[PDB]
Amino acid sequence: VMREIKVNKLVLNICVGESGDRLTRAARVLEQLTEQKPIFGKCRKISCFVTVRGKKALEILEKGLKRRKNFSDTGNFGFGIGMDFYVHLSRSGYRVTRRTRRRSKISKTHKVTKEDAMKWFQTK
Amino acid sequence: KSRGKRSGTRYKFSKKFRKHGECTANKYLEKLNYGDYVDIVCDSTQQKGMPFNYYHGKTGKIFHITKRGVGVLVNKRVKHRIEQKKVCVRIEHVRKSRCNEDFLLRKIKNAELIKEAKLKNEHINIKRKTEGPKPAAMIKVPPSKIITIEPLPFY
Amino acid sequence: KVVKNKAYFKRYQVKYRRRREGKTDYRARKALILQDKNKYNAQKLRFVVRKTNSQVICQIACAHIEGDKILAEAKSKELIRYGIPVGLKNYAAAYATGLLCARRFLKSLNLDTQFLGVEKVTRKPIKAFLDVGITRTTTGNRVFAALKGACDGGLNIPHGNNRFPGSFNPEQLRKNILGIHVAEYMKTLQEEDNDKYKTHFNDYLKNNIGADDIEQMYLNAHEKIRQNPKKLNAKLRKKRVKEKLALYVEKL
Amino acid sequence: AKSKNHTNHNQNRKAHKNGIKKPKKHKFMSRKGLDPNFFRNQKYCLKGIQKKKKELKLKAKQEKNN
RNA sequence: GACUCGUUCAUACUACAGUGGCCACACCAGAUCCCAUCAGAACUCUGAAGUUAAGCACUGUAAGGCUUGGCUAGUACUGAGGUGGGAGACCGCUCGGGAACACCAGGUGAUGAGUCAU
RNA sequence: GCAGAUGUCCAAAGACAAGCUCAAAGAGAACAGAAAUCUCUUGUAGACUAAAAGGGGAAAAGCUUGUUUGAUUUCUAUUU
RNA sequence: UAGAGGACAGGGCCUUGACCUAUUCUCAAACUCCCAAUAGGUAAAAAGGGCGAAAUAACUCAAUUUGU
Repeated sequence: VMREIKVNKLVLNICVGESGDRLTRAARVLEQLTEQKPIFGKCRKISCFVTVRGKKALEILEKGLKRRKNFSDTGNFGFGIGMDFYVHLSRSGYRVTRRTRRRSKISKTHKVTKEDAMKWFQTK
Repeated sequence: KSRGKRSGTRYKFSKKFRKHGECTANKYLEKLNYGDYVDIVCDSTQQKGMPFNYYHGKTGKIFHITKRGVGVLVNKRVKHRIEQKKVCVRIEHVRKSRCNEDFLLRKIKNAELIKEAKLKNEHINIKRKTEGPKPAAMIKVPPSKIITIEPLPFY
Repeated sequence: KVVKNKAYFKRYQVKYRRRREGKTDYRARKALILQDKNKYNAQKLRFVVRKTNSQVICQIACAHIEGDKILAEAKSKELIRYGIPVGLKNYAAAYATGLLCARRFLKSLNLDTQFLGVEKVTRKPIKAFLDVGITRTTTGNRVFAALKGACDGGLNIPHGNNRFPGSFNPEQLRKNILGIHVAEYMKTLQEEDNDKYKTHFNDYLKNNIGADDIEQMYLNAHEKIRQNPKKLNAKLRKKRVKEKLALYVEKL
Repeated sequence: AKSKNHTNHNQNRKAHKNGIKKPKKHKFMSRKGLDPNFFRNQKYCLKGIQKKKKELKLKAKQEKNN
């Protein structure tokens, strides 16, 4: 089939909570980790985070591999090291909930759920 | 003390339950010609071209047609006399009136009816029949279903 | 709490069917179909361009109360008989489909000889307005390829020049209309790695086309398209729930 | 001192004493502020009609009165 | 058997299931080019290796909702009359009009123009 | 009479277009906690829309962005 | 206003609550899914309507003959 659970998205998060200097350094570390520019948080500017996909995401997750509760009921997970990994994984066909023209919802048969997410984590 | 434009229109100018949202695209295809009748039903979703409170639910004749608006002559009662008022609205707030639809259908139906009757040279009465007293009827009912009725006691 | 409450369902108002399906905008639609009420019997033709991920389609529509009437219609799959056997989703295919719709419409109206359109690719004509169709209108979108095709076919479709590939680049427009970008992708893929090239343009090879023949197969396609345009009722429901209840008595 | 602020008493019967007069509803209405570029073209239409009629009338009158 | 543009705007929605794909819709492969971002996710472009898992279509549920009919009920309320009753609150009679919530039952769509495939 | 509001405010909070969807909840992630940021799910508006209150609004009338000055000159038919 | 059933907080498996689900007693001039009676509006043909031809126009339309 095509029911395989792939890493849809991996998001690195750095919540510094203050102004620049340290925020710019936190941007630099995310830059060297992944060659794409980061994005800053709220300006109520307090955090930097970036999104990666595909082979780079898989390699970064492999580097971060170094628990069976950090899994969400919707079938995602994350951890920390200082910085935060969060991987949202899904089956193929997730496009139908994100595309503009015929946007719709996948059935819970197609949704990943925590059991399948755990099994995928142990298999990878 | 307070007499603004939309004063008193809390309920009249509110969309009905589960009937909110802009008008259907089909409303813009409604054909309007000069001199035909029209109802003024304010559509609160469209704020421009909105008629005054009084004219909601009034029928008038078209006297002017613009690119997106209609001018309609409406009778308004002002103390001791009626007078025509030229109300200018947008097309969303106006709707073709069925006030004379039976008249138009009657005109066509009677046209063909009296055409065929005059062909067969019969003098026919064409006016509406204002039905009144019904004739006698010799009607039989099976006695197995004639129910006797008595007033009921109190409980 | 539950948000999907019975009260929530009671108070819910559904969108229009086509909005729920994500087909029509319903704001662009009425801005497109609304005509001045001074103008009586003014049709306001709409040139609908819709691109599936298999082929593009173009049609001429006139809005009517009972439902739109389609006066002309062309699909990219018709280019098989006009000599284009592959790439029915290209900028070039969209151009050709628009050309087909325009020429066929004019032929149905008996107006080809009075509206020849342009020759090759650099009384008032029929006026139609382009219908977007949800797609984002970036510079280089194929809807404007189809619009250019219909303008070259002879229809008057009002448009700016800002959305052709390049914000104006007539040469780039021409090369995309003849699919020179597809040919150039073929060249680069062949030069760098033949395996990716032959796994990407597999059906192109199976058609024995040339990266140097994409152009010509589009030009002669243009000339030869110009030259010739189940149900269950309460009884069964009751009986079936009776038997399901009787079964659930023993099994569970 | 204090007085009656307002009343509509007797107003309806005053209104009906001389009846509720209706608008006259004349056959023609002024086109002054109505649809320019349509009523101007109607002016041109009518001028053409009048000239075409009047030249026939002049021809017939001249040929019947020598 | 499908698609595009529509109409009606829940009998059309929602949840959970089951079934299905000649072309067809799609998911899907990719990022040189137009274009696009933190991110080819989206959008845009170029494809045709895979797949009905999903979207999509059809069906099911003593399903919710919606809709129709019944019943609530000539009940509530109400127009006109009364030198009617009653201390009053209120309540009849005469000539008329007539609900709602709830509950019960059936149903869960229909359709205009054009086109593809066989 | 009752509950209130007005003598303002705005080069954007005006104009147009595009993209996006809000409040809130739940689950999950180093520091990080009832609250910081990030991810998913549900989400008919329970947000926002300068201000009183009432209407209207979801591929918007809300949010973000881009370009702007139609907050321009003149004149009608008119509504309150 | 009352209880009934149930996976977070607290104390000693228990209890207190919170919260959730289905119920329950009672209400609104500035509440409304629904919704009367009465009151209100428009129409019910001749200076008009229907159906055709022929003219006119600088309007409208792709249309010197589309439409009005």
